[PDB]
Amino acid sequence: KVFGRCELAAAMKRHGLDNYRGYSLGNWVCAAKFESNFNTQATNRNTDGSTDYGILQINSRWWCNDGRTPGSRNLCNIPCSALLSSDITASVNCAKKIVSDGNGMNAWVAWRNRCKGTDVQAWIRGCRL
Ligand SMILES: [Cl-]
Ligand SMILES: [Cl-]
Ligand code: NA
Repeated sequence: KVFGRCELAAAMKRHGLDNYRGYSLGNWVCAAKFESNFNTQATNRNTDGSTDYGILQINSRWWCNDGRTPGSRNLCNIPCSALLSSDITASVNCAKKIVSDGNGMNAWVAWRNRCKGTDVQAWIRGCRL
């Protein structure tokens, strides 16, 4: 599923992401835009053989099991394919665990490079929340 911007903002808000660990809704929408272009089916292979999955590009080395990342952990206790669903529930619940692990949203390289320190409220502007 390819979300609209306001559609994703509303779905993330309903799943508890607005101000989660102090990160306003605009940060999460900005991250999803540059991680996946709002596409729940996005995958990308990394150099170490891990793969990033879904609308927030969650990495198989630490967070989900894809059966092909040897010596990886599965800290969200899900198959990585669950992160590709049109229902973002699994991605959001895993994201909540990642952002809580000490490094905040710096875990997402696109957020660090393209959202951090910008006017992220622009990403939810005009949406009916
Ligand atoms: Cl915001
Ligand atoms: Cl933080
Ligand atoms: Na894994």
